[PDB]
Amino acid sequence: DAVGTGISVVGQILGVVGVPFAGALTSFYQSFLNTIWPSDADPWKAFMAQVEVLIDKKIEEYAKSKALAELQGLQNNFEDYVNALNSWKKTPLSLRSKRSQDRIRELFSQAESHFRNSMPSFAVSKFEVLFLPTYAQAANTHLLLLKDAQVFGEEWGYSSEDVAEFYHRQLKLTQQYTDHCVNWYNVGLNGLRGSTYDAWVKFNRFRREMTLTVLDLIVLFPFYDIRLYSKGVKTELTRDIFTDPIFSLNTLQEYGPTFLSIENSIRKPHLFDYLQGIEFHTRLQPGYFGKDSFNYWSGNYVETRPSIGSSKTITSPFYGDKSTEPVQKLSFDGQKVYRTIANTDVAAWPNGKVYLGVTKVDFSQYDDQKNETSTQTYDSKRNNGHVSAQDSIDQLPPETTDEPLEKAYSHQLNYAECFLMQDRRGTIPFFTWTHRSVDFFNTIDAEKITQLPVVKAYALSSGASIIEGPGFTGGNLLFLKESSNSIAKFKVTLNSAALLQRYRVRIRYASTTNLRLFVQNSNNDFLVIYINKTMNKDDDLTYQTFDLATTNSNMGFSGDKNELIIGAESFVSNEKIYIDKIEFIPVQL
Repeated sequence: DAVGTGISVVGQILGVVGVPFAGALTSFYQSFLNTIWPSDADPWKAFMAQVEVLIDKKIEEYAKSKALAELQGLQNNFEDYVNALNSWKKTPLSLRSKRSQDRIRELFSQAESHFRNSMPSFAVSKFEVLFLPTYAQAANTHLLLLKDAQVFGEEWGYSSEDVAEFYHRQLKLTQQYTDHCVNWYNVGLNGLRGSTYDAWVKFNRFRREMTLTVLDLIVLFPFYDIRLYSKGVKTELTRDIFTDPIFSLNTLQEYGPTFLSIENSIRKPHLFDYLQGIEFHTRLQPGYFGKDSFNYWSGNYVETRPSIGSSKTITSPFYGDKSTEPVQKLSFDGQKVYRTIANTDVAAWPNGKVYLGVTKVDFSQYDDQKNETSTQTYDSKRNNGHVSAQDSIDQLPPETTDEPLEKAYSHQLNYAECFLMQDRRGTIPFFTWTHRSVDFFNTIDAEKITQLPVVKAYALSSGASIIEGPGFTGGNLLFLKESSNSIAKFKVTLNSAALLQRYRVRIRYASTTNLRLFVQNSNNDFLVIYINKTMNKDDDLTYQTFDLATTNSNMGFSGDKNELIIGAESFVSNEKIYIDKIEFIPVQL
């Protein structure tokens, strides 16, 4: 499946990126070949067909076969290279010959060059939204390969000049490939904007599928720069994912909530939080003949708990209709809900009125602590049998199938919200999921470079707001309106090895002015960070607008109650400052 491969690749890359030199010295390439570059090229036909199905368009035959051809040549070159590479890696120094050198280089320049020149084949005119996943996937390989030049270049025989041409190229394409993907995503996304419920479900499916397959991959590209991130990288994807509405309004399609009411009712950008519990509200759906009436869940309240550092729960507004029957409360405090299976029911009226609603949902939860799996259920307590409906794994497959689901899932439940149908047909619920990569503990690694998404803070000041991300950061950003000393507070987790260490702090931001930022910890370290102008006010948030500001003073931590506050100095209104990640580098003096 296109999405399943995508999800699987992003899981492999996330782990490889956490290995020094982007895992360049491990056997990652073997798994990567089986998954993305298999001999039969099945994966490609899947990506090539994935978007046709989403925008309901097609890629002309010429364009489509040319692409598969370029892809055949690329798989070959690339596999050729990987084999020459395993050899090279195994060869004792003493046994490495000029023949080996000349040969491995010749292969590298061939794969890299073929890749460099193929790219346009997946970016054809009038076929950008439809070639998207293919492009992102080939791009990602070109970059995974170019970095190899910085790791092996010198022992392969390349000179300074040669090696630098590659680095320069790498920096230039990381930017280009990133921007291309975000650009065509917005173009396709916006092409699905309509006013209907139907228009929405299509709009939200492209949004999801393209995120799992492209945007989620594009965020990893910067960690291939093994000079800027030479220690391995510990990061996470924080964005929300909306699976499709729990059941399909077959004859009811027309009665679904409008586009705007759906996009204006959904929960806006916020600090990352976790599911605590769901309060189910139930009502009766009468069948015309009474014996065929059923209870279904009409509305709900949801409780979410903030990121580490704050326990206070957040109760959402009431969603949908108040119960007519008893309310059921489920609390998932301390559990990871990795799957939901809903069952539906119907009651057709002679006068043509058909009615639907959810009579049941099973929440398969997993407990990290006790390492136990269990289930929890919402049963309306009245139904004529079970028509089937949504199974989460079909939309959000796991990272591998040869792994127990509770150990291989890719997302966890985060929110549930009911929407009402027009002409009183009932309520259709929506679920929201977050990536399994999210560390609840905000752990700072002792060896690796750690990225702390700014949305992992547990508190924000009045002058700061969480805003929708540009597209290539894997989540949302913090916008700075009013500078204060406690713009945001975080609590982080360090282990013993991590406690004996000191850390240099780097900050990924985008700003229209130079300014000083301050970082404080409860260990009384106070660091001043001068950020510089990276864009003009009238600019858009593209790849080149973000940068890394750092300080030459480091900080250390103590014990188990570590907190971090970010402050800033005053700036005039009208200047835009966006902060994305706080990075910790273990200063090994």
